[PDB]
Amino acid sequence: KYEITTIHNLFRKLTHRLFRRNFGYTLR
Amino acid sequence: VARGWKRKCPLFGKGG
Repeated sequence: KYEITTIHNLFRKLTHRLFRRNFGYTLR
Repeated sequence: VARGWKRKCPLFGKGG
């Protein structure tokens, strides 16, 4: 469930916030 | 803006 977050990262047009809000907030 | 692939070691690593 990460491949979709890494492939979308190259899509500036595609709004991706689950990479920092979901796969990033984990830091906290 | 990539923090889910640079921090997620155990997750993106084998967690999948």
